Amino acid sequence: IQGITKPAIRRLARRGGVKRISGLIYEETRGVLKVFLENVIRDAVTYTEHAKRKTVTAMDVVYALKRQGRTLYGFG
Amino acid sequence: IRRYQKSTELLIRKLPFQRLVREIAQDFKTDLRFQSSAVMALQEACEAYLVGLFEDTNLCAIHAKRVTIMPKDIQLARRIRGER
Amino acid sequence: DGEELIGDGMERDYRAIPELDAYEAEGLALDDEDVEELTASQREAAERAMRQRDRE
Amino acid sequence: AKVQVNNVVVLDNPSPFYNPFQFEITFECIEDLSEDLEWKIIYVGSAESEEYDQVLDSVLVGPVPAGRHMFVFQADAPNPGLIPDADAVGVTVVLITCTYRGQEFIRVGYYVNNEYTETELRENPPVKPDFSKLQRNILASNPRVTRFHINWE
Repeated sequence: IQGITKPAIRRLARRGGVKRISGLIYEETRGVLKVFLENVIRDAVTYTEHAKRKTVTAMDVVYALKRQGRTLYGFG
Repeated sequence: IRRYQKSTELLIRKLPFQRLVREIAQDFKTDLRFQSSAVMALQEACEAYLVGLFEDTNLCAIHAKRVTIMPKDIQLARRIRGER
Repeated sequence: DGEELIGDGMERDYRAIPELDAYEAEGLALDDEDVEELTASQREAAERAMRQRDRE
Repeated sequence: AKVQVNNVVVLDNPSPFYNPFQFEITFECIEDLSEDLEWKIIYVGSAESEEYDQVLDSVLVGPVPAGRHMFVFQADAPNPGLIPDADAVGVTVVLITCTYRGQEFIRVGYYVNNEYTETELRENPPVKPDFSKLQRNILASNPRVTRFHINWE
């Protein structure tokens, strides 16, 4: 999964509020995002097939993201 | 009053991300096109998902009175969100 | 201890690279044509087919 | 989403470690419910394995009238014997999960800070954790509310 880089991981962590990272964070973050992307894509692509299309829409992804589960910090 | 200067933010680079999407999507279904807004939605998802994951890792560290975050704090962040 | 994430070189990570900072044309849609959104029936037909794998 | 949790309130917090968990759950129902809602309270003993998670209680609710309902969930404290020493003192999680037809639609998680309330014990904690001097502090205003889109039939 060479798409995501060490600089990228750092950028994400800094917006997260992080101050220091273990060396093992880079290998770990990659594994996590590999799973996350494989899952959302797999579903979005199935959605595209079931609509009899070969062009993936934002709504295909929007629907696949509702399936994976979205989190919020607090209630509504 | 204080005025803010505006600027796009940089988490993950776009072109590498698009190539990553193509890689994975190829294994599920060959000869398959993406709308730009779809790939972007996929990126926005990943980026906010990982940023939130790190926010948990940050909060775990501050209360546990640590400086360095560990893969275990990511594992916890993943757990509280449902995945095994 | 681990890797420090703030200091001399913070700006090194946030340099603009216009050659990577934009999406490639290839792999994307050809035109801006209208494209059908899934009907509620196809949405369900999909979600059932997806629950299939989950089981194995 | 046919059932939607509006709120969860943490009742005795902070508290002694051994104190039973007290939550006040407010959920909303768009129509009457054919099946039962199952609420689980789960204490994650260790981030390393699911083996160490302790289901502290499980409650079955039904039949459910339409509208805003409110109840108080109270589970006993986890067994300190099953908690890996490394994780005992410091940050861990409690989960409140609800399932419909055995499908989880909502997970409300809380980060839990276990810490000794004495300076001397903080300066030098014991090799084996002393649970009777531990304070349990659920980080209540920082919940991780995750919603999943499931089949409602």
